[PDB]
Amino acid sequence: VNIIKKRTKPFKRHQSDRFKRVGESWRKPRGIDSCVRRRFRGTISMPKIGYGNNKKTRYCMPNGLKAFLVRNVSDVELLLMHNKTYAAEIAGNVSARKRVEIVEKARALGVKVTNAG
Amino acid sequence: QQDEVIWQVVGHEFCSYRIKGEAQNFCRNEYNVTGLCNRQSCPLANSRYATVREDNGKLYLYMKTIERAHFPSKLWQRIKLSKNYAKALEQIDQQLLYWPGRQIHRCKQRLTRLTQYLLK
Amino acid sequence: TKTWRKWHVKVNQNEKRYAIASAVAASGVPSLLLARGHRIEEIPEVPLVVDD
Amino acid sequence: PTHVSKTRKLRGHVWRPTVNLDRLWTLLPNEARDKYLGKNTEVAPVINVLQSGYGKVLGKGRLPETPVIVQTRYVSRRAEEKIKQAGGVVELIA
Amino acid sequence: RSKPASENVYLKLLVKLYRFLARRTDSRFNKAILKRLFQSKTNRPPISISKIAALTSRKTTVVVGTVTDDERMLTVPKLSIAALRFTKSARARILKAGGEVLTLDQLALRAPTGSNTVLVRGKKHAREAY
Amino acid sequence: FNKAIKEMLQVVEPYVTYGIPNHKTVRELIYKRGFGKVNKQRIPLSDNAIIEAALGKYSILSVEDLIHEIYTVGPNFKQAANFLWPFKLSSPLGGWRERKFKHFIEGGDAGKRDEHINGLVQKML
RNA sequence: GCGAAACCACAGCCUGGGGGGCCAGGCAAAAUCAGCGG
RNA sequence: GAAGCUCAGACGAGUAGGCAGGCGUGGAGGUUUGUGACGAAGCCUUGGGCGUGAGCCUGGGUCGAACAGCCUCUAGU
RNA sequence: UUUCAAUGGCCCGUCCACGGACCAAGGAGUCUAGCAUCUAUGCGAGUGUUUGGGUGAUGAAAACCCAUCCGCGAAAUGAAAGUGAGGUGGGAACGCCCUUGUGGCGUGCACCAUCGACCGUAAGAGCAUAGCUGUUGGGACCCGAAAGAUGGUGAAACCAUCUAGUAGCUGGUUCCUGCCGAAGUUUCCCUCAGGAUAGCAGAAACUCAGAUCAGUUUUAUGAGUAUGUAAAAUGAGAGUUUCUAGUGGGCCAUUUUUGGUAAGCAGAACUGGCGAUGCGGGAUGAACCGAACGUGAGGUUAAGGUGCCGGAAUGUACGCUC
RNA sequence: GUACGUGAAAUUGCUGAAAGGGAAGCAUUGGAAAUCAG
Repeated sequence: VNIIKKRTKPFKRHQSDRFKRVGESWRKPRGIDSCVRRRFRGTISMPKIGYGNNKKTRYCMPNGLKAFLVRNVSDVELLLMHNKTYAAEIAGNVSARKRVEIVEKARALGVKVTNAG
Repeated sequence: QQDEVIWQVVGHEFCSYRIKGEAQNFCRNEYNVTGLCNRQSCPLANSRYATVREDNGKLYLYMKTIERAHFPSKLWQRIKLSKNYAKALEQIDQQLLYWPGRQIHRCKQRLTRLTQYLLK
Repeated sequence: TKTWRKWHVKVNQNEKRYAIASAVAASGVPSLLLARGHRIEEIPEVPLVVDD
Repeated sequence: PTHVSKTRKLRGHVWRPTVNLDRLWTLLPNEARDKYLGKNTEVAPVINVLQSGYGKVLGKGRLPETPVIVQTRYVSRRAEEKIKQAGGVVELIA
Repeated sequence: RSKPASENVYLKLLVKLYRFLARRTDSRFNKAILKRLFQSKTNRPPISISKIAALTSRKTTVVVGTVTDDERMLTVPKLSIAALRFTKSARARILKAGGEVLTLDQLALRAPTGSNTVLVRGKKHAREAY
Repeated sequence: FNKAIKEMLQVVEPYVTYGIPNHKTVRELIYKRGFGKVNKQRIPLSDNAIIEAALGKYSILSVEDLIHEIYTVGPNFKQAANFLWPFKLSSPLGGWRERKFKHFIEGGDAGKRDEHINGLVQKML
């Protein structure tokens, strides 16, 4: 089954653009005349549960593999069973010596590495 | 006491073999057959099982029984396979015919990817 | 922060003893030992008794 | 538990003690119950209700029919005759 | 209530056993037992050994909850009880003086459909101030 | 359509249009929009076994028997029509008259329109 | 040459309708200096 | 993973209040044969991926010595 | 990502007014005692070791063990001396049938009742701990008011304390998603502010598979076209006892309506909707016309509309007007 | 490099790109250029 994402653009907090003190992270408004809370025309859209994506295609990359974070080679040995549905992702702090050990091991085990470079 | 009370201790949440991820969990134990925290897989949880692993271009199968399940030194019985891939598939499944055969698929699957690893 | 917080907690002595008996019994299940994290795949038998 | 509190989910939104005859036989040791109750013996037990924490005996319950001596500081009017058909007597403490 | 409020792992085994029996037999005994395993501790009050003795002489006796002891009564009849828990005094009195004590897992082995079993309950008053 | 429904449709006279259905209209509605209230569920009449499992007692077996019991208004009209989930129709193809909320006799589209329901339900399917 | 402070939601063209932000109109060319209304 | 799996149908505004499930923070016990001078933590980026969301993971840059996943305990979160 | 075009979009919080130049860090329902409810754990007519003693060589302020007491419960009642305790109906479950079943038949826990007795008893259910929530008191969610008191230093003022003095009030109160969701008012009590019972909103424990209910109408009326009443249509599973919040404002329009007049009005009773609510149309809009909102695709409508801005006939037909 | 570990934001200077006729900011849909992936 392919992937369809019900929405691509992120959710940005209201007036996040206007102010640097207002973060770019979603907080639900609480004013009783807030046009954003009252969902007027041309206002920003509030996150709802209706936007949730398909269960069979959730936490899936556009190549249909769920990203499993890998710290050492003994974690890649765990993806032995699930090479057809999980993609091994190298942790960002694994040193250069271990990183090549994981990539070579994953190549031998037939486990795709998201950030092999 | 028995397999289900042990299950609700070692299996359900806390083990030394569990890996909980973004939405699910794995099972690191070497003697597993799926890699998942499932009853039909977890030996700490369940009685006699069978699963295979890889050593230096060679395969080995481990088996256990119930009378011996209290003596951990010789609890697992190992058999070494160093002949061929298709032979290994037949050497494994033949020894598990008297055994429930629901997990023969998982066992046979494991040998294939272990063999594929040896080739690659 | 005050020093007359509740630092120590009362427990019924009986459930203290229930806990020990339960944990002693769990010390004699080899499977519970493995999840706890003890590399005892070569231990001769459980409970592992030794000479006096 | 300040992790499970409600402020956590709100971040962002603005001298005569009494004994009765039914309990009377229990004050005596369990061993001598098995050798004084139901056996016709000349020696009768002594149930010193004072030395267990009560000063008065009340009339609740029925009586096993073994004559028994009961030592009390006080006794109900309808307690004492109930032990009379039981064959025992109330012995009053000075 | 779809599950008991207790983290007792042994209780979840009784519920698991009696969730199977509830949907796989027509035994209204099983459905009643499964529902009463869900009820809280306040709704599973204790029954006494004497009261059970009276109720049998007024078949295995089944009570979900505890079976305490009555010291006022002296010579205990022969009884076959099956309860969640037994007080130490009550268990000695039932076992030494006459019959035997059971448990809800054993009772399922005995009478999976609950045939020839009396399902008693204890006075649900607690304090009841007024 | 009885006397206790005369006033039933007079109180909500401006809110409903009602009329006498011919055979074709009753036939199409159940065939294309026929959902039976089964086990408190809106299960479509994909086959006759669904009706029988629900209306077997009233000697109703297939859709046509159910259609016959409806059209002829038989002894089991109440149970059959109660078993029929309220048909969910589409806004009519071509639209209504301009002033839809006036009485039908007055050029609107509310109220008793007699046979013309059979000329409307075709638009509503 | 030296060199501030008040003050600052955002800004700044008018008529009419509901004020500078809305609707419909009139119009609409940078950067600036000087006197000076609201 | 019986806390699972499977079939079906209906419903979706929401203030006061009511109710459950989660995300992040500092420390504690346990665990991961866990990460690290072959570059920890932080920080930055017109780089990528994930989640409806709080948030998370990652490439490159900068940097120099410690840090984290999991089960639980605690709060000057 | 940046820009461009088309359509849309009033500045946020607060109560017009007050706050807001910008940024980083800090920053507010906490600890604790008592009580109440609920859930869990241990035990059970008991229950609670941690005032102490014992013991602990290795983290010895931990863990572990225990004597006598004592707290609460195990009996009440009187002000006090003193005294001091069922059967009928249903009914959960089981058995039993006739042969399914139905029904009958037993059995009857809880509880409900009636109908009975005993002085409240009637075959005891608590005790401890931890958690959640509620409430009362401590600085007591954070900040903030005019005085005062003590003891001083100057020549009434000043200084450090009491002091985090006093709040009925002002301002702020920090993460997400989901579910459910009001009242906006009678009732009374009530010197005073309020207190209420009830209704609306919920959570748990128990009956009948009902002809039990219904913002409905019929049937039968009785009396004066209406009025109330009791007794078929239609839909719906209807119920109950127990507690725990929130609320008791107002605005708009209809009905009569009595009192009114240049004319407004004035007064109730009554009914709705807004109050918690986006959306299309009405150029613009608090009450007007439509319509109640998960996220998207197509189809089709409502009210409103089709000269152009503007999506859609510079349509058809018959007429009036300079 | 002692204005000395890391060196954020506000704030400013230059460089490059872009747009600007009495607002900007944002939203949906696409083009243009830039860039990334599979």
